[PDB]
Amino acid sequence: ESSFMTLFPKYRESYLKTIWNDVTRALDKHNIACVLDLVEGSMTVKTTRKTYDPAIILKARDLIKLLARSVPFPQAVKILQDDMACDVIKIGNFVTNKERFVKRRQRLVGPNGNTLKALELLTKCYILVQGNTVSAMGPFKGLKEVRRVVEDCMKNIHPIYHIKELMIKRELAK
Amino acid sequence: PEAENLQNDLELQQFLRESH
Repeated sequence: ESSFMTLFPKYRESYLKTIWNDVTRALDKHNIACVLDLVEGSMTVKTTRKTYDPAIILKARDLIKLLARSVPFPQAVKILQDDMACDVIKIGNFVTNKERFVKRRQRLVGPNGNTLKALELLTKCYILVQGNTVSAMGPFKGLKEVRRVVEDCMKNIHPIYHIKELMIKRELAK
Repeated sequence: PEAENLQNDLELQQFLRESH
C-alpha cells in the first residue's frame, strides 16, 4: 500500500484542523485514506484495497503538499483534476543573507502584489508566495515559465525582462 | 550600484500601468 507524508508548520494547524473533514471527503471519492497527525504535525495520504486507480495517489501527494504551504483548500483540490499540474519552488537556498532574501522575494511579488498578478495572468497559473516557497498551479508550460522567473528573480535578475518577453509572446499569439 | 534594481522597479511599475 502506497503512502506519502508531509510536515506542516504550527501556524497552519488550526486551518487544516477545521477543513480536514472536506479533505477526506474530497479524497474519499478516490477511496484514498488520509490522516492528520497533530502530535507529529503532519498530513499523510495512502491507498487502500478499494483504490481503483492507484496513480491518483501522486495527485494526493501534491494536495497535502499545497496544503502545507498555505494554499487554500478550494484552490488546492483542483490538483486532483487530470489536467492540473503543480510545483512547489523552494527559494530559501539562493541567498546566504537574510534581509536580502526578503528584498528579492519582495521584488518577486512587487508593490501591491501587482507583478505577481501580472505573472499569474501571463503564465495562466495560480501563484502563492509563502516563507521559503512559491507554490504554483496550472499548465506545465506556464509552470516552467513561473519557475524560470522565480528562480532568476532570486538570483538578482529583474523580472521585468521576463514579464515583457511573456507580454510579447502573449501578443504574438493573436 | 543597486540603482539598477531601483530603476527597474519603477520601470516595471509604469510599464504595468501602461499595459492594462
